[PDB]
Amino acid sequence: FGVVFRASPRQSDVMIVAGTLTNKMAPALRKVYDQMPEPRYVVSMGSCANGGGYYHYSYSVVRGCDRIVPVDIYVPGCPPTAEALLYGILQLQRKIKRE
Amino acid sequence: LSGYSMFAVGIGTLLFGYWSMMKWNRERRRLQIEDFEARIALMPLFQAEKDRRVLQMLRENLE
Amino acid sequence: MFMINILSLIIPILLAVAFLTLVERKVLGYMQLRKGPNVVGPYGLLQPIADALKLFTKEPLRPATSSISMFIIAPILALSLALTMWVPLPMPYPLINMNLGVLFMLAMSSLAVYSILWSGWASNSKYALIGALRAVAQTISYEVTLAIILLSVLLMNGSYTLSTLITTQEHIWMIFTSWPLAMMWFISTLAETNRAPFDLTEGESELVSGFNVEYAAGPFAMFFMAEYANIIMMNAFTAILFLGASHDPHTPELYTINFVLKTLALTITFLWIRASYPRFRYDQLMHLLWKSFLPLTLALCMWHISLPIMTASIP
Amino acid sequence: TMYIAFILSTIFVIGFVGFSSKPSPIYGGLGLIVSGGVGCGIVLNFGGSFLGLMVFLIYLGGMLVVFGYTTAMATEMYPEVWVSNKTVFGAFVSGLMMEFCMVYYSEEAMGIAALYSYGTWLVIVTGWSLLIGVVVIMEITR
Amino acid sequence: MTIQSAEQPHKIPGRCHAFEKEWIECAHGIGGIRAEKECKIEFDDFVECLL
Amino acid sequence: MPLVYMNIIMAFAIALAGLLMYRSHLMSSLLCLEGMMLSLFIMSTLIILNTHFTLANMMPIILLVFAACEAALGLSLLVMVSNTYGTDYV
Amino acid sequence: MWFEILPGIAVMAACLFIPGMATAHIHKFTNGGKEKRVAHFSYQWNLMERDRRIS
Amino acid sequence: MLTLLTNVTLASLLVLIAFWLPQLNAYSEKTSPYECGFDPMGSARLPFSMKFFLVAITFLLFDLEIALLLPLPWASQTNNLKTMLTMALFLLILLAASLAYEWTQK
Amino acid sequence: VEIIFKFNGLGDWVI
Amino acid sequence: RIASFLKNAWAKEPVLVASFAIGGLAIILPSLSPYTNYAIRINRATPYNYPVP
Amino acid sequence: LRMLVQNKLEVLNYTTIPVYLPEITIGAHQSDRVFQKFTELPGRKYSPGYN
Amino acid sequence: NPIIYTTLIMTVMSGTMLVMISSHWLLIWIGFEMNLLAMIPVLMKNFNPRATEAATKYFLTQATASMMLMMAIIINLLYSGQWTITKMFNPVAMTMMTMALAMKLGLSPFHFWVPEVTQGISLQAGLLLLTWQKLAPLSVLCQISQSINPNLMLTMAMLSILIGGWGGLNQTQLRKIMAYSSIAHMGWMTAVLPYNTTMTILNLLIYITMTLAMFMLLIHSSATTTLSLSHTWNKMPVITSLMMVTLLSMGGLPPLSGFMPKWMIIQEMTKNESIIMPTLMAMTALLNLYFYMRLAYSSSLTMFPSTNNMKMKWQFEHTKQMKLLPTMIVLSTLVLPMTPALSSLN
Ligand code: SF4
Repeated sequence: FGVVFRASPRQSDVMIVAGTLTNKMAPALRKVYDQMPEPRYVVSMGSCANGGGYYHYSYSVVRGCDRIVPVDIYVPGCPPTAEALLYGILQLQRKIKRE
Repeated sequence: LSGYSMFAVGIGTLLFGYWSMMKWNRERRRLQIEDFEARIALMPLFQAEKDRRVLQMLRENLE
Repeated sequence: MFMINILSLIIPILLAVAFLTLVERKVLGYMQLRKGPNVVGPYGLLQPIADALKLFTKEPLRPATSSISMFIIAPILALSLALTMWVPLPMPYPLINMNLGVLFMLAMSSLAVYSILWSGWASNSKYALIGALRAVAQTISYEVTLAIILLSVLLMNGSYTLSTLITTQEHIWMIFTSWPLAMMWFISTLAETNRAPFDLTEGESELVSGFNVEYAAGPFAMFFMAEYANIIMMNAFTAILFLGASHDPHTPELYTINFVLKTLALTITFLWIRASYPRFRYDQLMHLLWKSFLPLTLALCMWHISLPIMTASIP
Repeated sequence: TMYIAFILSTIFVIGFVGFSSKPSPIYGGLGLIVSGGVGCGIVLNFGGSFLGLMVFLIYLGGMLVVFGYTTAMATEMYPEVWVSNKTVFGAFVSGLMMEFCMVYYSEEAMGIAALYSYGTWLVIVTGWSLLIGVVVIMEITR
Repeated sequence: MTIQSAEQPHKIPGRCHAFEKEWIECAHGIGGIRAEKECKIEFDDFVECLL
Repeated sequence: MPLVYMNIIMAFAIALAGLLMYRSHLMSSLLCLEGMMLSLFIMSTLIILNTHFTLANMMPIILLVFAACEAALGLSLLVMVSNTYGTDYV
Repeated sequence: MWFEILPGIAVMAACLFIPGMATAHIHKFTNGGKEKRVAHFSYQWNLMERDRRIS
Repeated sequence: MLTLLTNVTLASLLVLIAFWLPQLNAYSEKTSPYECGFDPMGSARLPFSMKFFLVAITFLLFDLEIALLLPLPWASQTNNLKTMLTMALFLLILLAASLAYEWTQK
Repeated sequence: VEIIFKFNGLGDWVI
Repeated sequence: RIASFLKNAWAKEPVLVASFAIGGLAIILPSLSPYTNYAIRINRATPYNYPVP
Repeated sequence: LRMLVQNKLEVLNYTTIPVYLPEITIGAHQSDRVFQKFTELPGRKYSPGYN
Repeated sequence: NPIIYTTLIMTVMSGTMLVMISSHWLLIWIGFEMNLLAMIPVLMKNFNPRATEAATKYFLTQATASMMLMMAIIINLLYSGQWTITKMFNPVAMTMMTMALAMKLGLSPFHFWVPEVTQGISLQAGLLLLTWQKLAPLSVLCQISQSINPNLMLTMAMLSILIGGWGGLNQTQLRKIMAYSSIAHMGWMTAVLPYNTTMTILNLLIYITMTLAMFMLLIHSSATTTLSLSHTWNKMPVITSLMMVTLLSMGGLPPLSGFMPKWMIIQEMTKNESIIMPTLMAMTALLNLYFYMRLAYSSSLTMFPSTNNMKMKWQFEHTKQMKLLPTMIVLSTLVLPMTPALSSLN
């Protein structure tokens, strides 16, 4: 589909946020999001960081991934099947195409 | 397979290489030297031409 | 109309680096069983231009900490020399008949990496500086052996002019004569170009995209592009220099038809190397060179100095 | 005519104007790069091509790189650009006005091939010299 | 390695071989001192040969 | 003497004055010295190209060698001085 | 399958094919089929020196 | 010189179409240097190593040597090779010798 | 040129 | 016994061994070859310069 | 280091540093005299092998 | 290890012998150049935080000197197309060859590096620096005495003597003083050089013999700072009682050998008329003498108070005798009624 995982945000755009987020971790996340070039996107993934998901009630989680970055598409799952993810990103393209 | 076979094939490739390269290189040396006779035959009248042409330009510019 | 000849040298090659990228993901894909890019093509073919457009369209930030002048001038030099090295290359007829253009290939190749040094210096980042530095280490460390073995394979063609190097291969090919030097030339081209096992400049997982990081959109496209320029170019260079071919002057085109094969046959191999070996680490990368390649390069060098006298076979 | 060799000499001299002024060694390294390519071009114009490519290779392709190492060992935070001090920039202008006042005012092949057969002595002393220079580098760093 | 002439590979002439040759043939037993007097003219023509 | 030579000589004079104005960390001085070296090289080679004084075609490269050689030495001393301070001439 | 790589690679070849042709014929186009002339040495240039004026 | 100019102007053209095109919003912290997320502990300073120059200098003194190796192909055709040949070997021996000396003084 | 010592002037080609 | 540690070095540092091998052999061999006398002789034969009468 | 172990005065070479504290230092008369006395001993006039 | 140290020192000897042999200029500049590389490391033995910047001084000045020299050679070639030594043919070049050599000798006002560098190294490397390094540049000056521009030479030749004086009255630690002694004698060598080289070479031989005498003595006592020298009168009285004499021979008190240089020099220059210059020169040489005398007062003539700790050291004979020494004393002193033999130098 042409998408290719390349490290270092400056050479990348869309961002996947797989897996549970935590408190200490969050500021680094905001850093990385800020250092991306426009037109940056992100993608919340799983029940993980859509809103804490399983770990919704703990002192160290930061509920949704939404509360630190402006998410685009959500891909609910726990884990989402990789294919449901694939439908996710294709849906992302069907959202860029409307840009 | 066997290690001796490796060196054997390699070194044989080398010597065949040196051999053919020797033949061809010598032959090209011959056609070269013949080309040097060619130019060496051409030369003198060019010497004459450049001669007269120089004295010509020198005269003209002097005038 | 020499200008249109030059333009005719520069456009097709850029097209070639683009499609080189695509081939890279293709073959390197099929080594992995997985198919490479495909969906956008139909055979992927349209991809690289979509890629480049994605880059140049994308915002290329000027970093707050970076000095700007070096930061901009480096990519320029990268594509510059990456293209300029192409000029004196006999295909069959060189665009320029340099009396000693091989040595010039070394000159361009040697100013190449300096751009890397600036690329990592002005980038200001920690990863930038460390990666750039180790990069320059491996590079120079390979240019010495590089130039020596190239010398030793050039004692026998006759002279530094390139076209003659065709003439000296009207039969056997150089490679059968001195393949071990061809090995070392190959690997030195495999490291000088900063490729697969000798992977360090990009660093990758070792240093998250190395020196190249802080560059964003366009300049990144320039270093990327120039890198592939050097890869195909050293490949072509090896091709003409170690693999001769029949050449009828009346039909030059025939020769070229052969030549792009013989060089492409090399470039693919780098990709088929990339799919195969883990990278060396900066110690061993220089260890094998200074300890192991080099002494053979010397012994082979005296040997090749000495054949023409013993064989009475002076070019 | 074109005076192209001469204008190359001019760019050369300003290459030393920005170079001899002393604004962090790295930019001076740029100064010798510019002056380097200009140099090889100038000597190329008389057709001693092999030499111009020696300097364009052996010098610039060698030296200024190793200087691109010394600065890694020296640097210091906030290196100065040419514009970053009154004496440095003052110096650069000081060169420009002078040089501007001035403006207001093959044989080689066998020639160097001779080095081996016909000039063994120099080869001896250069060999010996470089060798013991390596020894000196040892006896300093160790 | 000394001198403009003095046998050079493939007998390539110096650009100013002649004035030099004359000027040196002028120079022997005269030795250094008187030589800067008497041989001056030859050296002069050699100078203009050089520059 | 043709103006070009005068220009290179002047580049030497600047390549010296720069060495002697001599300021802050000394690495600049090894640069300025190498620049000086390069000017002498070029000024030599233009001459040997001029009169076809062929044997001397060997000198410039040999010149270059030792000259580069000493500079190659020079950095090493700087290392040592850099080793105890983080260099400055001051 | 793997053969499907080919559309990707052939496009390479033709691109690289172009300069090799494009220069070689431009020479003949300019030189009138004389297939260019190298002049590595002063002498050969002296032959092109004697020439042009002769025509 | 013509091809040099067309190449450099080409590249510079790519630069200018690279910057003056996306036409969007640069701002602080976006422009802050990358450091794998968390902010840098300090601007780049002194990654000192003797192990840099201890070899890199040796590079420089080999490169000077190969500079002398270059005349060789042409020197090979000299009229008197026995006068030459020793030297042709000689430098290489010293090259090797130099290396050898380094090889084992650690 | 009056500086230091005379610079003969004109174009480079002449020599 | 000196032959024995050749087995050792050949077991240990083969690259270097081959290096000394051809590296020395290239020095000793050439004097042996008769062709060498021809080899210099060929370069007497070819005349870049004109043969003045 | 082995060279330093031999020729012991060297290991002693800095132990007679001149700093001139009143308790250590001695006026010239007493020293000239006492050393004049040291020579009086049978084994000290000359190097040991010669005496 | 000695096996490498000796190769360095021998390649220094070679690096000077080469200057003394070759006629071609390029081999001379090679002679100095090889000399340099082989001179720096030997200054770096033992290695001190101090010694390092000593070598930095030395290298930095020698490098720039060699640079100016090569430039002036190239200019000479440009205006005469030669490489043989002989006369130079362009005064603007010639003055620079004189300058470059003026740094290489350390003559004033180029001199400032020499007192400092001497401070930074041990008396072995020191002695060798003040003797062997003085050969080569003189070895070329004798060859270009024919065309020297005497004004330029006598000015540095004098100023070397004044600076070699005034900077000598001021210091305590001996090495810096030895530096000003040598920097002063070089004025006397390079003074007479335009007029008659054989007198130069004579004076050179005496100077080398002398400074060999001193540095062998300082080695023998391991004295350095003046006070450190002061103690030695009680331990091994002889050698202080001999430093007195060799110092006086530096001073050129007339029975002594060191008078032979000056008194031939005064002769030669006097044939040239030039009568005033030697008078000023000879008068200042006195000023040079005076700190040799004060240094004599610290040492042998008077007894500075001994330290107690010295007593144990009395039991222990000095070792590692330096064979060449006694002759270096004696030749540098008693030889005066053997001046005429100087004509052996023709
Ligand atoms: S999604 Fe399933 S796996 Fe991913 S974090 Fe939430 S719980 Fe763990």
